[PDB]
Amino acid sequence: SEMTHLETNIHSLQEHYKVSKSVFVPHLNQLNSKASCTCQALLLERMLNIYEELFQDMKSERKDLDHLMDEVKKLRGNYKEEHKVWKELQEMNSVKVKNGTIRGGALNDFLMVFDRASTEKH
Amino acid sequence: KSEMTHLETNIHSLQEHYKSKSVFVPHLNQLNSKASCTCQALLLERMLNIYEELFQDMKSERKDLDHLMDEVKKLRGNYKEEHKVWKELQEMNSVKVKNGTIRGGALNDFLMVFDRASTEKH
Repeated sequence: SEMTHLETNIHSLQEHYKVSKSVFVPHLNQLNSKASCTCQALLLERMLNIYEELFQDMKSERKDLDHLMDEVKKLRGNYKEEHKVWKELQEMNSVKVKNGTIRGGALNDFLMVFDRASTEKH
Repeated sequence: KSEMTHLETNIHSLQEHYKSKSVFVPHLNQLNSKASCTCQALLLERMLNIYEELFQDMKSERKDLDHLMDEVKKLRGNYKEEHKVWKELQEMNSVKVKNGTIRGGALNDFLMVFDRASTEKH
């Protein structure tokens, strides 16, 4: 009922900013495959990523550092999906908001994004 | 079995070479409070944040844009925890790997991080 109002705003907006491109639907298309991924695990995955870079930075500047980086690499083998989510977040966060194609793609995809985001929270 | 022992030895001998502070334990201290947070919701929260910025950037360059930003703000009301996780990820991911205090803090915090990251996947 609110949805009709939103449909009207998107249409009239696309008329003034002249089928379509898509920017967020490709992210929505990979969302169910992420049903398992938790935020706790994504925070832990960031920390392991930082330890790999740290252990590497220390190395260039040792049986210790070597065994630690090896166990971190082994363990991050278990956090491949968490890592992908993070690269997806970074990818979305990178996007040029002031670009026509992204504007267009974004307007096309708004109601899909808004609908899925509403469902998420009941 | 004697594997965590191995890791303890590597960190100790490494801290001997690099002569506590804490950088990641404060993030571990807020991990259980994130038990609810899913990756699906964190991806959707990124999208809603970018729609708000987009609608704003379009404004400076309208009943339409205003009603849309209002519905996005209303819905992001439901995603405050998701937003905080994202800011936490960004903040952690920024931290200066080539700094002594962070090096020291990071070595102090490694086994706690590694233990919690191991039990996440068992």
